[PDB]
Amino acid sequence: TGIDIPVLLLLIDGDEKMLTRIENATQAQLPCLLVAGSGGAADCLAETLEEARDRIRRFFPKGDLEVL
Amino acid sequence: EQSWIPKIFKKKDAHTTEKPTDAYGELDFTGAGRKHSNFLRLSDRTDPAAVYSLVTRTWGFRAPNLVVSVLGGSGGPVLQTWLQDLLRRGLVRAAQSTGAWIVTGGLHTGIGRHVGVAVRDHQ
Amino acid sequence: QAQVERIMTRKELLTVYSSEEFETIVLKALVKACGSSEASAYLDELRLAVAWNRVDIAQSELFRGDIQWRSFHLEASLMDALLNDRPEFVRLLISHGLSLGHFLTPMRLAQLYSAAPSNSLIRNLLDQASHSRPPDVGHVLRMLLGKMCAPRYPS
Ligand SMILES: [Ca+2]
Repeated sequence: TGIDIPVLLLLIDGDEKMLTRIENATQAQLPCLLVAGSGGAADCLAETLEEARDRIRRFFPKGDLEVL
Repeated sequence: EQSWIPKIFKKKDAHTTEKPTDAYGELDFTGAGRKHSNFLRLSDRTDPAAVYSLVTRTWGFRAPNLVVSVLGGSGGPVLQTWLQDLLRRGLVRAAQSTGAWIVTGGLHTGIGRHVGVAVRDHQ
Repeated sequence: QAQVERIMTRKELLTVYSSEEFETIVLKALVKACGSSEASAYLDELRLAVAWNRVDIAQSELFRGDIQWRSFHLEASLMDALLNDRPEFVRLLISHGLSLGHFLTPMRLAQLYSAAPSNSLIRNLLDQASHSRPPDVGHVLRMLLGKMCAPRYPS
């Protein structure tokens, strides 16, 4: 400002591109929040935090399993 | 004060070259009765320092206590009402106490549309 | 021993019922063996939960982000919960994307008043208003509250 300005990212849901967005926002450190129960990339990342291929197919039926 | 905008920022990728920015200035929505806003056209190459200085010093917005960037999908249709309550009675209600910038899509897509209406309601 | 091991290979299809209730165990067993996620395979479980008032089972198992619900899936369950006085399911189904503005129609609105008990006061008032077929709720409101305060129902 001389106080630091905190920045946070909120992920409601997403397609396969939101995984890339989260990876890019994590390599360059930025905290992220994942909405539980909203499906998509948010739920895919939330369920592994707290059958992996089965989960990836469950939230990404058309996704490339190995790359995902 | 907006005169030097075409010189600091550029519009349009090896097939293209940079050119002075043309679309910029204030923005009024016809008949909306809202406050006068600001808008700018800029290329993806632009480094964040110039844009941040523009927002903080030329447009007059004060430095934010915190920034929350909302990213999501579902495209057109509005979200389920529990997500609506999470947006309004959650993020926006909390940001009302500290004061904050909420960054998301500036379009009429569902997530941006509900973020805007929640911000307006708490305004 | 071989038979018991062959059975125990597939524990997902087995549940234990202890006297220390029946509906909850039935719901758990039915959900445990579903597997798919197209939201068509869970309608039966949703109807059973509505009938047995299993709010927590529905909210935990049936409404998760994996299962992609939308309005036409939940309209029938919402009407079932409205008619049979299940407030928690009414709250749950609306919160999960059931557009109330499109849902409510004069037909279903009249059907809701048909759920009143035959001996209830509101039934007698409706019959008296009709004796003075639309529900005629506005006439009852005029008789009760008077012209000054009665809403011009429908709103
Ligand atoms: Ca089933």
